[PDB]
Amino acid sequence: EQLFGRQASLSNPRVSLVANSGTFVMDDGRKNHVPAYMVAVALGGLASGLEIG
Amino acid sequence: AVEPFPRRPITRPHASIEVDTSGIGGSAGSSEKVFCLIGQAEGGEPNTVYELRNYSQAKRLFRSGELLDAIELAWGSNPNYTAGRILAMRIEDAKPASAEIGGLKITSKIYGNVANNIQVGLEKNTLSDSLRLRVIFQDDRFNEVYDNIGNIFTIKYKGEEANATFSVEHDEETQKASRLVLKVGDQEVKSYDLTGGAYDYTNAIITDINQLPDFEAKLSPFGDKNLESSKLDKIENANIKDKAVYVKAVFGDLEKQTAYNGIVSFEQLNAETSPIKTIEPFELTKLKGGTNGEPPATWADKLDKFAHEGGYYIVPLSSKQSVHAEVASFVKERSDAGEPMRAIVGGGFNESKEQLFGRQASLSNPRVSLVANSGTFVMDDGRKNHVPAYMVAVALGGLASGLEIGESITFKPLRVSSLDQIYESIDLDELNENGIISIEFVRNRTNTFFRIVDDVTTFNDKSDPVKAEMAVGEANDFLVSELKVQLEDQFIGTRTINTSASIIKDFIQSYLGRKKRDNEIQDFPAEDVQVIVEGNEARISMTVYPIRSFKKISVSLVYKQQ
Repeated sequence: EQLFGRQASLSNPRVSLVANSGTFVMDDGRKNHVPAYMVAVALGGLASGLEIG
Repeated sequence: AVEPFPRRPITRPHASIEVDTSGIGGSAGSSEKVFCLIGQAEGGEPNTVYELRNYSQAKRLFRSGELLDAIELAWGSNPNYTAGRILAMRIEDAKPASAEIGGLKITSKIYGNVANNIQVGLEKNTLSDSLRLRVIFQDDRFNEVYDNIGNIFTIKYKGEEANATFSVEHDEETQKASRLVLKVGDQEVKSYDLTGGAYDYTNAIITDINQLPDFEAKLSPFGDKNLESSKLDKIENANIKDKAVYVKAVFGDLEKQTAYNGIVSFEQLNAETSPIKTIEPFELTKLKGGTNGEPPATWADKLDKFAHEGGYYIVPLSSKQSVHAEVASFVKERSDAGEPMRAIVGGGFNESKEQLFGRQASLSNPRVSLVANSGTFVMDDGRKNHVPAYMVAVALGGLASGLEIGESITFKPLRVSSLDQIYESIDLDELNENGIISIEFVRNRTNTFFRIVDDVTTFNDKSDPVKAEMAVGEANDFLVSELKVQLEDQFIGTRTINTSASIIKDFIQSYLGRKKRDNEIQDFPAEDVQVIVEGNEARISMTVYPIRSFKKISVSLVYKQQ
C-alpha cells in the first residue's frame, strides 16, 4: 500500500520504483542487510552492462 | 469473413502448465482454397460468417454442436491431407439474454439458451463511497470483479474561508451533465464546460484545479481513470472544505472497464423525455430472454452471405432435398457470376439406393456430388459418434480441400471406423454408373481400408470428363479463374494505354506455358486460341486437354510345369 502511495504520488515513465529489500554478501566475506535503494544500484549496474536492445 | 477473437491482454511474464483430459485439438493447414460450412451450432453471432484457423477458436466461439464435430472431421480425417481454412455460420438465429436492474440494462455477448446462465450484480463499497461490480458466467466458470467504480479524484479546498462549494450542471435536452464550477464564499474562480474544447479530459481539469493555490485535485490509484470530461456525473453543491469531495463518473468508469469483460455489455437505463434511472447496487441476478430461436425455412439468405468469399467448397449439414436445391441454385448463380464453387451433399441413414436414384432423378448437376454411405467416427476424447451422411460429406470436403488441384480424391483412404452397409461389387457399380459417389471396403492380411471409389457428380453422362469428374472440372475452374483475375489486373485494373488482340494471345500462351512448366497441365493445343476485340469488349476462346487418371487393370495367370 505504501508502494501504491509512492505510485499515486509519482507516475512517470522516466523513473522505476523497486520494492524489494534484501541482503548482499560482499568482499571480505561481510554480508550486509540493506534498503531497497542499494538493490536499485544492482538493477542500475545490471542495466548499464546490458546492451541497448 | 471476420476472424472474431483478438488477443487477451496479459499481466505478467510466466509459464504455466496444467494437466487435462483434452488438448487443443486440430489446426488448419496450408491450402489453396477455403471450406465453407453451415450447421446447428451453439455460440457465435447468427447470420454472421466466422473464419477459423484453429480448433481452439472453434471451441472458443462455436462452443458446441455438430458443426464443431464437422470441423474436427475436416482436420482430423487425414494428417497428410488436412483440411484448409474454414468459414462457418450457425443456422440457428439465437437471441441474447438481458437483465435490467439497478439503473443498468445488461445484455449478453453470447447468443443462445446458454445466455440465461449469466449472472451480474453491483455492490456498494462503503470504504470509499463507491460501487462495486462482480460478473460470473457459471458455465464457463468465468469470474470478474471491479471495485472503486466511478470515483476518479478528490478535491480539497485549503483556505480559511467559510464555505467552498462544488457544483455540476445538467442538460435535459441530451441528458448530459457538462459543467463543473468551483465557488468559495459566493465567489467563483473558474468554470469548466465538459463539452470538449478547453477541458475535454479530466486530466486538464486536475491540472487546472491544482494550479489554483487554494485547491488540490488528487488522483485515485484504484484503476486507471482518465475519462473524458463529459462523462462526469450530476453533482450539486458539494462542500469542498470538507475532508474529501469525490468527482464521479459512475457510467464512464463502468463503460471503460466493462468493455474488457468477456461476457457482458452495459447500458444506462433511461426511465420508462425521461430522466436517467440511477445506477445503484443490486443483487447478482440472472440474465433472461436468451434463446436459440428457430432455423429458417429457407437457407437462401444464409448462402447469399457467402458470396464474394472465395470458398470453393461448401457443405450444408442437412438432408433436406429443398435445402440441396437452394445450394445448387446458389452455386449455379455464383459460377456464372465468376465465383466457381462445388457442393457436397449426403442425406439420412442407410438410405435406399432407389431413394438415392430418387435424389439423382430430382437433381442432376455437375456442380454437386451426392454421397450415399453413412457411418460412425471415433473422435477426440475417445467418444465415437454414429452420424448421417452429411457428416461423411464433410470428410470428403475436408479431404478434397487438402488435396492439390491436379490430384483427385479418387481411391484415397479414409479413417471412418465403420459403415452402416457394405455395398457389393455390383452394388457399387450401379451407384457409380448412376453418378453416385460411394465408399469401398478392403482387407489386407491384418489391415482394413475404406476407400473412395471414384470422383463422380450427380451429372450422369460420361461423355465429358469436366461434367462428370469434379477433380477435372476443378482443375479447369482454378485455371480459368486465376487466369482471368490476373488478366483483369493487367489490362482493366492497371492503366493500359494501348492493347491489341495479338498481345492478348501472347499473354495467354505465356500463362499456359508456365502451368506446364509447373506440371499443372499435361498438354494443350497452342494454335487453338482465338481472340476477338470489339470496341470496349474482347472475346477469348481456348481449349486445354483434361488430365486422365488410371482406372482399370485386367490380369490373367497361366500355370505351367517345370
